[PDB]
Amino acid sequence: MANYTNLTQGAKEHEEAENIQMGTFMGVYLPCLQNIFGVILFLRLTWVVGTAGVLQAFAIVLICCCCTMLTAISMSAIATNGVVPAGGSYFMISRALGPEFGGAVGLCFYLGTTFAAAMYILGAIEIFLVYIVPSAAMLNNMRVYGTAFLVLMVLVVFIGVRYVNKFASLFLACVIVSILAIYAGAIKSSFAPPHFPVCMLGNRTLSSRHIDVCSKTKEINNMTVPSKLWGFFCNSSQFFNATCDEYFVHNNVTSIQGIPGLASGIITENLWSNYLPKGEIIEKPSAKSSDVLGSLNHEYVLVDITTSFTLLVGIFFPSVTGIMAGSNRSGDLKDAQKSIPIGTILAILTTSFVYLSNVVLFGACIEGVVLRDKFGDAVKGNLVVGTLSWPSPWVIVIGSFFSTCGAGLQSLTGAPRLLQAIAKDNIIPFLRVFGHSKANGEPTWALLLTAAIAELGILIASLDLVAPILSMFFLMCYLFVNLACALQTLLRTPNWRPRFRYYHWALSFMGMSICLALMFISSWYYAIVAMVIAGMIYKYIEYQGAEKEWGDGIRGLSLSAARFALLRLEEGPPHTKNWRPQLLVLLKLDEDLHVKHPRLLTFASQLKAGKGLTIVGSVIVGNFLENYGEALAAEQTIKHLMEAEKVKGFCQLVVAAKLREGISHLIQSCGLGGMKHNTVVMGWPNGWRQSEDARAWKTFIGTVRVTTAAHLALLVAKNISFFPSNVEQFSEGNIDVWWIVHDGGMLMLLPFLLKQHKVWRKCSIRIFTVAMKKDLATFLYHLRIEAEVEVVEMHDSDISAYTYERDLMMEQRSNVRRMHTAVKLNEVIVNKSHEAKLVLLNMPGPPRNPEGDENYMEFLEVLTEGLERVLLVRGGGSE
Amino acid sequence: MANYTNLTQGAKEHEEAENIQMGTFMGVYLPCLQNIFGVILFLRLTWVVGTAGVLQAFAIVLICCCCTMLTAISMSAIATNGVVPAGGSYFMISRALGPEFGGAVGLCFYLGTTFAAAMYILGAIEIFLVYIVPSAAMLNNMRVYGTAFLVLMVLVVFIGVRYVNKFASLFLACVIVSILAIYAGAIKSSFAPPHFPVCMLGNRTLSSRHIDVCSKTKEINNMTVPSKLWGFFCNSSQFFNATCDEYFVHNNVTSIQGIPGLASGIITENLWSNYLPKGEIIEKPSAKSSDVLGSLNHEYVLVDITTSFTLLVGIFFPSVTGIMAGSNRSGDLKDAQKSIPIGTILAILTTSFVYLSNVVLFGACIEGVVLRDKFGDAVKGNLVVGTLSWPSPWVIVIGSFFSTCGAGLQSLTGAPRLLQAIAKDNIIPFLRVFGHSKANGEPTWALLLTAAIAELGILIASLDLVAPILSMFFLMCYLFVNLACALQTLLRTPNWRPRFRYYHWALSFMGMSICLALMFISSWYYAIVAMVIAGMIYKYIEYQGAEKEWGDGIRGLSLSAARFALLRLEEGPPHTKNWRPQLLVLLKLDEDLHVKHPRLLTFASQLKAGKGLTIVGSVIVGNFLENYGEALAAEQTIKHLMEAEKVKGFCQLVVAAKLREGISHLIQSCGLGGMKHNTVVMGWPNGWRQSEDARAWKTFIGTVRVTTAAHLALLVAKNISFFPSNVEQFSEGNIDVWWIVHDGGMLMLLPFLLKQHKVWRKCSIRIFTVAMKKDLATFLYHLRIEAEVEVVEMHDSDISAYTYERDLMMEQRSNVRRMHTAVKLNEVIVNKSHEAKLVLLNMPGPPRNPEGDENYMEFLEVLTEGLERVLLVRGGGSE
Ligand SMILES: *[C@@H]1O[C@H](CO)[C@@H](O[C@@H]2O[C@H](CO)[C@@H](O[C@@H]3O[C@H](CO)[C@@H](O)[C@H](O)[C@@H]3O)[C@H](O)[C@H]2NC(C)=O)[C@H](O)[C@H]1NC(C)=O
Ligand SMILES: *[C@@H]1O[C@H](CO)[C@@H](O[C@@H]2O[C@H](CO)[C@@H](O[C@@H]3O[C@H](CO)[C@@H](O)[C@H](O)[C@@H]3O)[C@H](O)[C@H]2NC(C)=O)[C@H](O)[C@H]1NC(C)=O
Ligand SMILES: *[C@@H]1O[C@H](CO)[C@@H](O)[C@H](O)[C@H]1NC(C)=O
Ligand SMILES: *[C@@H]1O[C@H](CO)[C@@H](O)[C@H](O)[C@H]1NC(C)=O
Repeated sequence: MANYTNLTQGAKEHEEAENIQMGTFMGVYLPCLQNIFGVILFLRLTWVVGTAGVLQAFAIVLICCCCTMLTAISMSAIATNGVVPAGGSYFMISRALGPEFGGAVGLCFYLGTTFAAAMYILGAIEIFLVYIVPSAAMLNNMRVYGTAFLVLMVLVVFIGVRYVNKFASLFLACVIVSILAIYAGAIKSSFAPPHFPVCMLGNRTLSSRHIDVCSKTKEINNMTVPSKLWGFFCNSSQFFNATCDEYFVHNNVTSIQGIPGLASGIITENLWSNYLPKGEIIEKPSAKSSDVLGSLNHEYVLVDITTSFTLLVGIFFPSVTGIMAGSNRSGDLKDAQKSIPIGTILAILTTSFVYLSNVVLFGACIEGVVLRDKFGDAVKGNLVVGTLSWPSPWVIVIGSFFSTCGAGLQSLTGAPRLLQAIAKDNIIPFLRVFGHSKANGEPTWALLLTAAIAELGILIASLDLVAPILSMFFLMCYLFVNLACALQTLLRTPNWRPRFRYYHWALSFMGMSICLALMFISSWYYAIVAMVIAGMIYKYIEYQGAEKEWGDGIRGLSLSAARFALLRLEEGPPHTKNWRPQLLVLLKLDEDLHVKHPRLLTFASQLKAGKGLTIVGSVIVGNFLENYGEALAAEQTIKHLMEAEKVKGFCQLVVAAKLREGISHLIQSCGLGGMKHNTVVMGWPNGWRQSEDARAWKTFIGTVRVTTAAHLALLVAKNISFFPSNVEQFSEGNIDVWWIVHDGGMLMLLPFLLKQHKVWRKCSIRIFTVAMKKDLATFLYHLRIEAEVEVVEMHDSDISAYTYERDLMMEQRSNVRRMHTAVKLNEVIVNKSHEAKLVLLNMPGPPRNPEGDENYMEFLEVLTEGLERVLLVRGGGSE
Repeated sequence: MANYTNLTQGAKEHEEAENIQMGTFMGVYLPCLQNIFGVILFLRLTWVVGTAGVLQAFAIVLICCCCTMLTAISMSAIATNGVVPAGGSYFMISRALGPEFGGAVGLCFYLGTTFAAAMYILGAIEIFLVYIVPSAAMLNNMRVYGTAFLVLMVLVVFIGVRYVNKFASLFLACVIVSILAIYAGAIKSSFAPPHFPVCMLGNRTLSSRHIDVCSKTKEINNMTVPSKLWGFFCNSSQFFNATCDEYFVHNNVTSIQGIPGLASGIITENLWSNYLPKGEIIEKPSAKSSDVLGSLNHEYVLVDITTSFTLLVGIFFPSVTGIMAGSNRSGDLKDAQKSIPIGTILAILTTSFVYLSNVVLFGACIEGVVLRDKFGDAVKGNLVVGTLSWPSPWVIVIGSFFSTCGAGLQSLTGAPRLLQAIAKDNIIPFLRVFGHSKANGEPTWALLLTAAIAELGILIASLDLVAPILSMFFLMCYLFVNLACALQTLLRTPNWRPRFRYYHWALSFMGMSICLALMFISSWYYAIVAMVIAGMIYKYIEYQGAEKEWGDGIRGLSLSAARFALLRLEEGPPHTKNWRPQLLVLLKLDEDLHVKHPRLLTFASQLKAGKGLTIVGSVIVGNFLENYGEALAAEQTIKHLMEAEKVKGFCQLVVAAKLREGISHLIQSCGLGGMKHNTVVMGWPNGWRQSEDARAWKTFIGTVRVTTAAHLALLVAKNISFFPSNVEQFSEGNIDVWWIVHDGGMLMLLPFLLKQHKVWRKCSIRIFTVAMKKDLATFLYHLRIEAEVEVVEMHDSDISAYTYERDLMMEQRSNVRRMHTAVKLNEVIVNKSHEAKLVLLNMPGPPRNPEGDENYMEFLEVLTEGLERVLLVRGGGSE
C-alpha cells in the first residue's frame, strides 16, 4: 500500500524546509515501536525475570517505564510549544530549549545512540554465534566477529542507506511477528506445553549440550552401560569400579519438564529474588537433595555475573530507550503537535504493557531454573524465550537476529546524521569538521567517528557491560529533557507556551528526580562523570554563544545574563505587591563640573543601605556636539564620588541645552524597560530668594511637576549640608515623621529603611500623625520596630492646602489663609520636634496654575521654617 | 601570664563593634590547634592505621589534610579581602561571599558543630565507660550515659560559660601533655619497650579481660592445673579427660610481646591493608598455626565493624575539621589580615604533621594485632595508644577525656552563638525565633535546638556511625567555601580583592574537586541529601533577599540577577575584543502617533536575527506634563509592533520639547551603564526637497553629527519602504558591499550578519573595494566566510571629498567638485551594481561648518540617485 521509513531527519530535511503527509499510526507510532523493541526483549528479559523474581522484575520495568513516560510528557510539551521544525527531534529540542540545552542533549543522546549501535552489534553477534551456529574464548570470538560486523554495517550505511529506508518495514514486520509468536507460544503452552526437558542432578542443575539422557545409566541392547553424563561426572566411563564424585553417588538426575503450562503455577516458586554471586551452581528449591558438597564439575550451569538490583535496572533500561525516535520523522507529518504527543505516549504504553505482561508470563511458563540460564543452555542450546513459541524457537532465533541488525542499522544511520546536525548549527566550534556532507546530503566524517566510538564500545564484548553505559547516556539525555522543561516553566521563560492538555511542571520535576535516582543507583561512578561532561558542554556552548553575539567571552557572558533577566522581566506583571524606593539622585552640577551636593549621594547611600538600584543622573548645560569630553570627565568624577560614598549603582550624564529639559528627559527615560526607578531625590534650591533670575524655584517646581505627572515618588532633602556622613554616627536622637492624611506607604516605610543603617541605628522613631491607634499599630506590628504615635488635631482650614487636594482626589475617581496655616503647622512642628535629628514631612502637590509657583515655594519655606534637617516626601503613585 | 579562650564571637561581639589586642600565637594558632586535635587522634587513629595498613592510612590522612589545607587557603583569601569584621568566622564569610553563601555555609557548619558536640560526648562516654570505669548492652549504656552527660554539658554552657573560657587553656594543656606523652612513649619504645603482652592462640588472637597467664596450664603448689582459658575453651575445667575443641588441642597459646621496639622492624608486617568483614577473627600473619577450624569461641577478638576504605575516610575526617575556629576569635586581634592566614595554615601544618608522624609511629611500634583491636582489648583492657607513653597509659586516658569534654563544651558554646548570629541577621526568616538572647547576650532557644540535635546524634550511640554524618556536613561547608571563592575570582565579582600572596583560583578549584570526591566516596547517598539541603537553603536565602529589597519574589529575583550582572559588568575593560552592532533603532513618530517606518524594525530584526540587544527609541514632540497618556499608548503600540516583527528588546519614549533635542538626549542616555548601544539605525528623510521646511534635513544631519561625536556607528537605510519582510525570501541576489577608502570592518561584518538570516540566506556577497587584495582574503578566511571580490579603482579627485577627511583623521590621531565627483562615483556604482538586491555603501562625514548641510545632503542624494536599496554605513569608532 504505502512504503515508509523509521530513520531520522537530519540537516537534509531541515535545509529543505528552510529553503521553502503521514498521519499518527504510520508516522510517529511505528518508528517508535520498532525502536523501543530491541534485542533485550529476546536475549536478557528472561534472565532478568529469573534473577529478580516476578515482583522485583515488575518493579524494575515499572520504574524504567515511569522515567521514560515522564520524559515523553516533557518531550511532548516541547513538541507542542511553537511551530515544530521539520528536522528531527534534535531541532525541536533546540528551538524549544535554546542552543545550550540543545547541544547538551544532542551530544548525550548521540553517545547513547552510538553505544546502542554497539550493543545491537554485540547482540546480533551473540545470537549468530551462540544459538544460530556454534569464557574468554567466547569473548575474543565476539570481539573479532563484532569488529567484522561493524565494518560491514558501516559500509552498508555508507553505501545504500536507501535500502535501509526500504527495508525498515521488513524489520518492523520481523519484530512484531516475533512478539506475536512469543505470545502465541505462551498461550498455547497452557493446555499443550512443548517437550523441552532439562536434566537436574538433585537440586543442582545440569547442562544439556553434551548429555543426551537425564539418567545415570542408558541401556543399549539391554546393557547397563553408564550414560555419557557418567563420564562427565566420573573419571571411569565404564561403571567398572567407578570412582564417582561425592554429590553424584547420592542424588538423582531428573528430567524436569522445562516448559510447564501457564496454568501449572510455577510463579509461586520464582516470586522471590535470587541474586546469587558469580560461580554459584543454580539450584531449584523444589527437588530433593543430599548435603555432601565439593564436587565442582564442569557441567554445572553457573551464574555468569554477580547480579544485583542496581545492576539489573541498568541491564534492562536499554530496552525502553528510543522515544526520541518517535519524532525522527517529524517533517513528514500533517498535524505535528497532535500526532507526536499521542503517538509517543501510546507507543510507550504499548511497550510497557508488552514488557509487564511478558514478565508475568515468563514467571508462569518457564521453569525457575531455565530462566537463570543466561546463554540458552540446559535446553539443548535453544533460546530460552524461544522455547515459548508456537511454530519453533527458530522463528524467534531468526526474528531477533533480523530485528537486532535492523536496529543496529537504524542507530548507525541516526547517530552520524545527528552529529552532523549538531555540527552544521555551529553551536560547538570543534565539531565543524563533521559538517562535511556527501553530495546527496549524507555524513562522511561523522560516520567514521561513530564507527570509532562503536568500536570502543565493542571492545567490551558483553551486552551485560555495554548496557549500563548506554543507559547512563540515555538517562542523562532524558534528565536534561525533563529539567529544561521544569526550569523554563518555573522561571516563566519567555516564549515558553506549552500548549499541552496534561503537562504540569510537577510531572517534569518528578521525572527529573526519578531519572536522576536511576542514574545514581545504577552507577554513581558514571553518573558524576556524565553530569560533569554535560555541564561542561553546556557552559562551553553558553560561552561560545556569548562570544559570538556580544563579542567577548566573559564580558559577553555577563551581558547575556543581564539581557535575559531584563527580557524575562518585561513579560510579567509590572506591579509589585510591595513598594520599595529605587532612587534616582538628581545631582546638581556647578560651573566647575563638580557635584554641588555630595550629601545627596551620602543620604541616598544611607537610604538604600548599599543594596538595590541607585541611578545617579545629572545634566550638563550646553551642546553635546562640543561637550562629550567634558561629559566623560564628569562621568568619571561622579563614578569616583559614588564609589567613595559606597553607593552601588550607575551614572548617566545628559548634555542638554536647557537644564529643565535635561531633567525632564532624565526623569522619564532613565533605566532599561523593567529596571525603572520610582523615586526622585532632589536637593533643596538654597538661596532661591537671593537669585534675581528666579530660575532656581522655577526649575525646582518644574521638576516637581514632572515627577508628580510621571507618578513617581519624590524626596526633596532640605538643609542637606547638615546630613551626616558615613563615618560619624548619632549617639541618640529622634526621627519625627509627620504622616498627614495621605501617602502612608512612603511616610511609614522610609524611617524603617533609615533606622536599619548603622548611622541611624541608635536613634528612635516618633510618628506625630496629624490626620486609629490599632490600625496604625498593625503597620508598626509588621515593621517590628516600636514607634511611639501621637495625634495633634487642628482646624480643617489649617490643613486646607492638604484637604483640598484630598477632595480633588475624591472627585477624581485664600493664599493668606494657606500661609497663616502653614505657620500654624510650623508652630506645632517646631514646638514638638525642634531637637529632632531628621524631620520627615509630607508635601502638598504643586498648584495646578503655574502662577502660584512663587506662592507654593513660599508655602514650603514657611512649612519648613526653623527645622534643622527636613526630608520632604510625596507619594504620588499607587503603592 | 595571660588568659584567653578558644570559643567563638557571635553577634554580641559584632554589635559592639557596630556600636563603637592579641597576636598570632594566642589569637589564631592555639584556638585552631585546640580545636583540630579532637578525640579521633586518641580513639580511632590507631584503629585506622591497623585496619588500613600504613600506606593506605597515610593516603587517607594525606587526602584529608589536603582538602583541609586548600580550604584553609580559600578561607585565608576570604580573610584578607577587605576589613575583617569583629565577629566570628561567620561574619567574615558573609561579608565576603554575600548573604546566600553566608547562610548556606553557616547552617552547614552549624549542623557540623552540633554533631561534633555529639561525637565528642560519645567519645568522652566511651572513654569513661570502657577504659576508666567498666553488645547492645554497651550501646544502651552509651545512649543513657550520653543523654545524661549532654544534659549536664548543656546546663554547664548555659550557666557558667565564663569558667569554660577560663579553662580553655587547661584543656589545651591537657591536649599537648597527652601528645607529648605519646611521643615520649614512642621514643622510649626504641631501646626499652613496655611490658604489655598479649595471649595469642597460634595466629588467632585471644582476649585478656579474664585470662591471667598465656599458657594452657598454670602451676600452683606444683600442680599443673588448667588455666582459666581452659575454662573458656574447654567445658571440663578439671583436665580429667578434658573434651577440648578443635583449634585448642592443636595450636599453642603464646605470650607475644604486644609493643615491640620502634627499631624492631615490625612495620614490614603491617604495611598492607586488611579490610576484613564483620565478625572475622583477627589474624596475625606472623605466628605459626594449624589448619583445623570450627572452634568459634567468645574470647576471639573480633572485628567490630565492617571496615572499608570509603568507611575509613569518613571515620577519620572529623579529626582535621575545625579550621573555621581559627577565625572565631578575630575581634580580639591586632593585624587580622596578617594573623589569620598564617595562623590557620600553620595550625593545619602542625596537626597534619602530628597525624602523619603518629601514623608511621603506630605502624612501626605496635604489633599488627593490637592495632586492629578497636576497644583496647587483648591488652588487659587499656587504651591502644595509651600503651605508648612515658609515665603510664593513665596520663593519656585522662588527658583524652578532659580534652574531649573540653571540645564538647567548645562546640556547645560555638554552635548556638553561630545560630543566634545567623538569626539576628534575618537572612533566613523562620529562624527568627532563635534570635532571642539573654540579658548578657547568651542564646536560649538556640541552645535548646542545639541540645535537641545533639541528642538526636547521641541516639546513634557509636562514634563509627556519627563520624560520617559530621564529616559530610563539614565537607559541604568546605565545598561551598572553596566554590564561592573560585566563582567570585573567575567571574570578576565586585569587591573581590584577594590581597594574598599565594591564593590562585586553581587552588580553590582543586580543593572544591577534592572534597567533592571526599563527600561522594564517603557516602554518595548522604552526600546528595547534603547537597540538596544546602542548595535549597541557598535558593531560599536568595529569594528572601529579593523579596526584601525589591518587594516581590520572582520578579524581584530576576531584578536582582539583572542588577548584579550589570554591576559585575561595570568593573571591567570597557572595550571589547570584537565589535558587534547593538542597535538603537530610531523610529520617527508622525502626528498620528503611528510608527512611520515598520521596515526599520523588520530590517533591525533581520540584522540581529533575534539575538543581541535592540533598543527601539522614539521621541514624542510636546510637553511631558500633558502627554504621558499618549506616551504610554504609543509605547504599547511600539511594543506590539516589536513583537510583530520578531524584535526582542526594549522600548523607550521621550516626550521632548524639541525633536532634535529629544533625539540628542536619546542617543546619549539610552541603556544602563554597561548595556549601552553602539549603533544608531535611522530611516532616510524621504521628500526633503519637497517639504519646504528647512528643518527636516537639518534634524537628520543633527542626528548624524550627534552620532559621529558620540563615537557610535551609524546605519542610514534609504528607500526602506521596499526593504523585505520576514516571511518572504530572495531566490537569487548579490549583497554588494562597496567598501570606499576607509571603515572596512563594519562594511564587511554586516553582510554576514544579514546573510546569516533566513531572508538573505540565498544571496551572494560582492566586495567592491575602491581604495591589499590578499589582506581581505585572510580576514575572510579567518571568519570562515567566502564571497566574490572585484576591484574598481578611479581617479583621486573623484574620491577627494573622502580622502580629505581621511587625511584629517591621520593628522588628527570644493563643494561643486564634491558633487561632480559624487556623480562620477554614481556612474561607476550603478554601472556595476544597479541590479543588486542591497547595496551597502560607506559614508562621508558631515561638513565641519553647519552651513554646507544643504550641500552635504545633495551630495548624499546624488550619490544614491538610482539605487534600489541603499544601506549607508559610517564607522565613527575604533572597531
Ligand atoms: C540445594 O542443596 C544444598 C545441599 O543440600 C542446600 O544447601 C543447604 O541448604 C540448607 C537449607 O535448609 C542449609 O541448612 C541451613 O544450615 C544452617 C547452618 O547449618 C542452619 O543455621 C539453618 O537453620 C539451615 O538448617 C545447609 O546449611 C546448606 N548446606 C550447606 C550450606 O553446605 C541448598 O540450600 C539447596 N538449594 C536451595 C535453593 O534450597
Ligand atoms: C591464620 O591461620 C589459619 C589457619 O590455618 C589460616 O587459614 C588457612 O590459611 C591457608 C593459607 O595457606 C589457606 O590455604 C589456602 O587454600 C587455598 C584454597 O585451596 C589455596 O588456593 C591457597 O593457595 C592456600 O593454600 C587455608 O585455606 C586457610 N584455612 C581456613 C581459612 O580455614 C589463615 O590464613 C591464617 N591467617 C593469616 C593472616 O595467615
Ligand atoms: C532417589 O531415587 C530413589 C528411588 O527413586 C529414592 O529412593 C531416593 O530417596 C532418591 N533420592 C533422594 C535424595 O530423594
Ligand atoms: C606447640 O609447641 C610445641 C612445643 O613448643 C611444638 O612441638 C608444637 O609443634 C607447637 N605447635 C604448633 C602448631 O606449632
